[PDB]
Amino acid sequence: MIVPVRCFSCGKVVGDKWESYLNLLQEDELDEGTALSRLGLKRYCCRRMILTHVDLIEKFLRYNPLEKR
Amino acid sequence: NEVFSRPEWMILTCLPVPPPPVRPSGEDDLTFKLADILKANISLETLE
Amino acid sequence: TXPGVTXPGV
Amino acid sequence: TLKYICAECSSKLSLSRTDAVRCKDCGHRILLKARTKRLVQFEAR
Amino acid sequence: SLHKMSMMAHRVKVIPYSTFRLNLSVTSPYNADFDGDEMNLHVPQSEETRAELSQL
Amino acid sequence: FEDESAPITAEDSWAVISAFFREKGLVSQQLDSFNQFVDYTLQDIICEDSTLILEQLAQHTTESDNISRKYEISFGKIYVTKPMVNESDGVTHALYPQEARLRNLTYSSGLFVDVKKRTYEAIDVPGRELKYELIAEESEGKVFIGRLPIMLRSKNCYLSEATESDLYKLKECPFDMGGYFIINGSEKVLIAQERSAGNIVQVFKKAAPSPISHVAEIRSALEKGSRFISTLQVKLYGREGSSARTIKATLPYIKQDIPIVIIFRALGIIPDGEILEHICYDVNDWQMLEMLKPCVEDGFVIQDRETALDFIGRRGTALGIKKEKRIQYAKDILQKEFLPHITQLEGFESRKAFFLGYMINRLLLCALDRKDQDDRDHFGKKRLDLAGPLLAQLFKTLFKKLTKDIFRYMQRTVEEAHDFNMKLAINAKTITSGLKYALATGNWGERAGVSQVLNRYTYSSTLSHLRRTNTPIKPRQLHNTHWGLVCPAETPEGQACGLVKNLSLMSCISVGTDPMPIITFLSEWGMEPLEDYVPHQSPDATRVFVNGVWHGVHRNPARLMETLRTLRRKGDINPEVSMIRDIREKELKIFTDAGRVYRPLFIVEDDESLGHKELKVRKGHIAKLMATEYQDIDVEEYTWSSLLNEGLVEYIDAEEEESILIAMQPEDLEPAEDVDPAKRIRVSHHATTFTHCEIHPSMILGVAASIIPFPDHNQSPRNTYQSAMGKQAMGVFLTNYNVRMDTMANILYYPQKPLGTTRAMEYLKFRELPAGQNAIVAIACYSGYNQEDSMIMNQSSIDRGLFRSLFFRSYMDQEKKYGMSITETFEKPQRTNTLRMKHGTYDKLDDDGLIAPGVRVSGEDVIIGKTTPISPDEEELGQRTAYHSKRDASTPLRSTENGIVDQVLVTTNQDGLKFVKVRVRTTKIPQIGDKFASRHGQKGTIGITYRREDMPFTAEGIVPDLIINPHAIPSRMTVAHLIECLLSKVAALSGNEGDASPFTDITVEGISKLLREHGYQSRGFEVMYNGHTGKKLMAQIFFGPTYYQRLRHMVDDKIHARARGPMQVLTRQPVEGRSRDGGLRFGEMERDCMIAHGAASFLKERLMEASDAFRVHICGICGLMTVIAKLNHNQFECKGCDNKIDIYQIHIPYAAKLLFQELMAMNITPRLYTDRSRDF
Amino acid sequence: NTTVLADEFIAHRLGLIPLQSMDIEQLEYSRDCFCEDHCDKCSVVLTLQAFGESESTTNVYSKDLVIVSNLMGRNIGHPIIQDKEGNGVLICKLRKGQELKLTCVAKKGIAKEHAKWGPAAAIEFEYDPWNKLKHTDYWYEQDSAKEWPQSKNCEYEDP
Amino acid sequence: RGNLMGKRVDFSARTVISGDPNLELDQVGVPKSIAKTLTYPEVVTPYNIDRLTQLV
DNA sequence: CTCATAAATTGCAAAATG
RNA sequence: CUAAGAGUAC
DNA sequence: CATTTTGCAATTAGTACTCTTAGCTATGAG
Ligand SMILES: [Mg+2]
Ligand SMILES: [Zn+2]
Ligand SMILES: [Zn+2]
Ligand SMILES: [Zn+2]
Ligand SMILES: [Zn+2]
Repeated sequence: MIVPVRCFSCGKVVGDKWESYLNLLQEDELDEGTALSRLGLKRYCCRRMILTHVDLIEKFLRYNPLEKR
Repeated sequence: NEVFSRPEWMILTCLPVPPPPVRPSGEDDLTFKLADILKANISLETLE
Repeated sequence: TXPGVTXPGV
Repeated sequence: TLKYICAECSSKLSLSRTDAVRCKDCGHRILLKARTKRLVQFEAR
Repeated sequence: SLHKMSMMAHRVKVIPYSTFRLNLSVTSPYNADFDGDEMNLHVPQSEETRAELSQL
Repeated sequence: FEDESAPITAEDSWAVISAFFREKGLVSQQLDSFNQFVDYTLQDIICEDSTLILEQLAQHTTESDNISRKYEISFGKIYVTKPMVNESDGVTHALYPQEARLRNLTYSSGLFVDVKKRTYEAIDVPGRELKYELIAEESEGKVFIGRLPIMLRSKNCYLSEATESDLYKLKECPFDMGGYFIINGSEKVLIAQERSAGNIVQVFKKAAPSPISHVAEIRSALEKGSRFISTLQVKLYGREGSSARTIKATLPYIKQDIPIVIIFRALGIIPDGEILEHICYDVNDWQMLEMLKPCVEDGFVIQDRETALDFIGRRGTALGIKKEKRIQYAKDILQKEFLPHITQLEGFESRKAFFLGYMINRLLLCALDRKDQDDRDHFGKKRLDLAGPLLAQLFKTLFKKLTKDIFRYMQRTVEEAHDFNMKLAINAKTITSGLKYALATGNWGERAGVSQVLNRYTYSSTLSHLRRTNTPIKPRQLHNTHWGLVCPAETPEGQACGLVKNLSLMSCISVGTDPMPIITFLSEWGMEPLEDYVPHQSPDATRVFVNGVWHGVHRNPARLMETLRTLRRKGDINPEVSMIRDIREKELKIFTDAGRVYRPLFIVEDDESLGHKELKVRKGHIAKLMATEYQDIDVEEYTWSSLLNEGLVEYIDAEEEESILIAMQPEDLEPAEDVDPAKRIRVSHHATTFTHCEIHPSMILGVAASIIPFPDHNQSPRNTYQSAMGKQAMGVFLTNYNVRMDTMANILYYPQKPLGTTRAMEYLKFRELPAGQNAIVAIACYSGYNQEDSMIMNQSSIDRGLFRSLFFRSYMDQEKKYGMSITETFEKPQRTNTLRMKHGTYDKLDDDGLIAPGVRVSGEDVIIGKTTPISPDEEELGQRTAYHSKRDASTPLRSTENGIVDQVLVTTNQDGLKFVKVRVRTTKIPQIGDKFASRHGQKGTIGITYRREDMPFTAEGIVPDLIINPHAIPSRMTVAHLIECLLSKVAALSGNEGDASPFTDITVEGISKLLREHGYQSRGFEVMYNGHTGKKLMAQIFFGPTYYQRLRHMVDDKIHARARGPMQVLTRQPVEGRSRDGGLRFGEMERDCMIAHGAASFLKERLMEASDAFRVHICGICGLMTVIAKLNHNQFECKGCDNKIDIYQIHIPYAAKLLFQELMAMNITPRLYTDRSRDF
Repeated sequence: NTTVLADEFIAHRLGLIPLQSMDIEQLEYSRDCFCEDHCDKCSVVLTLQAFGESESTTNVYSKDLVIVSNLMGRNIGHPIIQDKEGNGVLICKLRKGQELKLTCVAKKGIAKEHAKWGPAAAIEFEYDPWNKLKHTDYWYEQDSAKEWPQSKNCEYEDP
Repeated sequence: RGNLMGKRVDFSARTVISGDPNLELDQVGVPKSIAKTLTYPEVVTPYNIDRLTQLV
């Protein structure tokens, strides 16, 4: 849905490393592993936390809001 | 048996009617069947 | 018989 | 009266008991009740 | 409950969670795993049934 | 690449698959069948018959009015509109699916038909033939005959041409695939019903005791006719030891099994030689002639066609025809009831005689041990009725009903000479209600379970449901013909095992085409007409069958098959048409009807340039497909239809799949002939005669089994368990779940795409809508709390958001008009003037009777306040006055459940009465008892939860999210679980994604080497430390990420206890089910176990005190319960016996009292006596 | 809350936000405090107020969390920022016109009561890298020394 | 067979089962809710007046 | 305008004859 | 409330 | 005195959960 704040196993705060990850993947044309290493995710728990996340919220944000002010 | 079951009692002439406890109520299916039986009995009686 | 338990017979 | 929202317009309306449920702006027939004003408590866990 | 051993008198130990808890050995007579199995609990309502349940 | 015509690799074929799924989609069969039904089959149903003629004779007492009239009603073209809804105010407007679902409407489009009322008159002169002429009143005028429900995304649906932005605008999920109906706001899907194919001759060996040894039958049916089934059977009486073997046929509407020779002479074939030629094709085949001699020796009594027809008419069961006209009647039986699929006209007696001879030939070939009996389970012998044919036959019956009603009304109004009107004639309610009922309830009539509530628990669950096939009832066995058409391992574990199947990923169902063009092609290309076919002069002739109708013979079937293949490969013939050439039997079979299940395959040609067999698809077509896909993600577009049009790919069904050879993979089977020991052993088959190529073997799996990582590294029952268990997996079923008011929804907080992912799961949008999470699993006998499939879930991992979920539940409530002015009203019931107010608190309702979103609700709390008017001015119960004119009809929350009210939706139903849907959202956090399972059938509950410190930890401080017992691995042999854990570890470390497709060249050795390159033990073991003492574990623990699903089976929805509560009204026993606070069953064998334990008093307590103890009175004179008791007055009296002191009371179950009462009501006296009249 | 995320979903995300706790010993547990629900001596009140006034998605981070209660000079309450961009944890996203107003009471807590209070993350712990104490029996196929990679700590002890 | 040989009974519970190596063979773990629902009638006796009074 | 009716077990008594 | 049906757990 | 022959339906693992639909349709007459 949206990037989890903390890695489930260890607890490293990885909710602030999603937009940086996407910018690395897009602007710097880095592959996934090098970007994960760059962000500081050395344990494969955090690496699977950030690597396999699916950003469903974009989909949810396409629909017009039910309550619009 | 002389007392409990004679052969002539195998032919029905007075049908027992179970109470509504047996057929609680829209009505139960036994209620409708008894209604149909009574309707047929009244039809035959009037024709006679 | 019946069926079940034709007839008899048939 | 109590507030509702058009399912399409997202417009807010106030409806009484005798009012027929429609959106005054667009005429859609689906309305959703508004969020309550009383505070709600969530445990952040 | 294919046999008498699949229905046995146990002693209640109250626990603070939402599942029946039984020893691993006593699963063999019941043919019970823990992959979603459900089990039934009957409580006697008299001293006589309680007593013969505990003693037989 | 550089070479345009170079051969493709195994990776290239995926591009092809992509192109396929760009054009078809996952539910293409549903939409295709419904589009066929709307576009062509409705008009066929309307035009066939439906011309009501009523010929009112003159009935002229005097010659003044000697005029005979004839009123005829004809139905012309049928117009189907876009879906629209009526209203209480009568305003009709366009209806969208995410309005029908919310308003409990039906996404139905009105049907109209052009009615032409003609009237003819004739002069009624006796003797002179009547000549009817028009009166120039040729009035014609569309009329509304009902509403056809429209399946979503179909060609007549508003979402057919919607783009992604348009779908988002209309509150429609782009991931939603359609192919289902909306009936009363519920998504209903039509399960593909499996049946035996029509117009196919099947021969079966019978048992020894039966006098018939072999039975040859056809379930004949014509599609463009009455669609009535006549089961012609040809049976071979007499066993092998019997010398009198007479073959007898079972004609419809015939009381006896007429011998075949009688039928042959009746059709017009008198001489014995002609009959035997029509049945047997070889003069040297003296065995068949010897077996057939009893038939001709039996029929020698008849030597004339009129004699045989008279014999049949004598055996005719109508018994209402004179002797001279029996012939004619027999003709009718032999023209319109005998093999309708051939023809319904006259002058084709030779064709039906040929078909009868062919059936007898098949029966003899099966009886002469020259061929095996037909397999009943062969999937090419089965047809799947999709939404198309099912709705077609249902609408056929329903429109027959409507037109019969029209004729009855016309006859009534012409006999009574009242005015005639079209509106007063047509009853649109007939068609509308019939369709709506047959779709709302599974029963398909006026079969069961044809229409089912669409499963929306998970996206893969929805897909598998939309591609589900049901077989009415050794059909349970996975047949060989199921290869690539249904999933090899996807079927329920229970009584439905094998009967319920799921389609393969690329498998499609034909929709049916008109077979006239193929007949024209055959006739042009030299098909010898069947009328002048003399087998003696053309012995080595190949018989051509079209849809089971033997149409002729050909002398050069090779060229005919080649040109038919070319025409199908160039698009001239619809590719769904299946063509089969059985060389040994010398038969050619063409099938074009609907229901056939086929799959696509690459085409392999001789390719003289390379000198060896090669795929017809090369790198140029792959490059064009890649270019088209990239353009979608300027060049000429290249889609799957382009491959189908230039002969690049083909559609082959199980009928054609019998006469082909398929290469499993191109890179290893096409080219003509130090190896890696870690790779699995494969064979070359030492043969080069391939005709087609599998696009990919991983396409044999279904939607649910395409999620399994390394399914070829698992025991097959585990794959079946995972296929049936991923439909229970929890994920995101649709992206627009926030705007759907479904009954139950469960959503993962953080669905993660698998680290070990398959190539076939990015066509299922699994990576877009994942249904599980990657949990760090350790396989260890850690604490003994994970024994016997229990698991130890990391409590600290749960706290941080693992498998946490949202749960939405919606309560629907309408106001119904009890009368003209007895309308219900949603309101807050007041204790002053309301009756039967539930014990739950009403304090959470405001004036309009609905809880505003945000307010917490607990168990039994009222969320919907509804009251209905009643008759006032009654006094009883102590506090009932005339003021209590409102009876409570509220709907409280579930007793066990609770949560935050998400939303409430108010709208107007079809009648215009306001109704509401209250959706309540709560959080399901995993706890001790929830069921979790890997993608390999490793189901299990949470035995216990340990915090992070207590879990074993590696040298890097990583603690597992899950601990599973080692003992689940050896017995269950889920090696794929281990391999996917290793692959997920490698993928998470290296940042790539694990390619866990089934039949790839991925080895455990390669994964281990990659893991060793990353600084870890190659086999996934990690030195771990005990969390209680920190000491190293003497054994190293298998450790790594693994994909787990949270299943719908939580302990919170299964715990259930009942000391006392509501009882059953009939038997005075506890009610059934936890939803009613019911009582648990103390079944028969539980009683038997308590008997074996010897505890009699406990058994009596179970069956009397705990369930039903009823004190009933009897008398010692007659043991019946006819004792009137007045307990307060202390008077017992059995009428008839004239006794008042000879009474006893007994304690028997109320069920026993009711049984005795039903026995007495059925003239049986169970007299109960309290003393022994006999010794033991 | 007019967003697409559930209320308790956002509450869950907020609970996982790390907060500065340098002087947490100066705070008191709310359970053994004399106030009714929460006071200044035992809690920190934050308020997240966001609006979707931009035509593109607007990201509600943890940097927008503003402390309401007067911290009385302590060094608690502040969300911890680590990245170079300066925006904290991505709490939520807003389409145009969406609004999200909420308030948070923050107590002191240990990782036992809930893992969201865990300040520890992963703690590497190792002893005797050369297995001289024989506290492990190394699983192996051909040779335990070769198949088991030497730890980085093996350089700090004599083989 | 549906109401006499086997019938639905009160004073019974049913739920999921989990293993517990720290329970005796004859012991069964009972959830606190199920214990709070299923009940036993204990006759008031001079020997159990105090504890049943405290339970009341 | 609204209520009333259209697999595998079993368990044989005939009917015919020479 | 009853009945029918469908899916599902072991 | 000795065979002999024939036609088919009812009853057949336990519990346990959830949800969906429907309850004589249309026509006459007071
Ligand atoms: Mg089990
Ligand atoms: Zn981590
Ligand atoms: Zn509006
Ligand atoms: Zn008496
Ligand atoms: Zn305080």
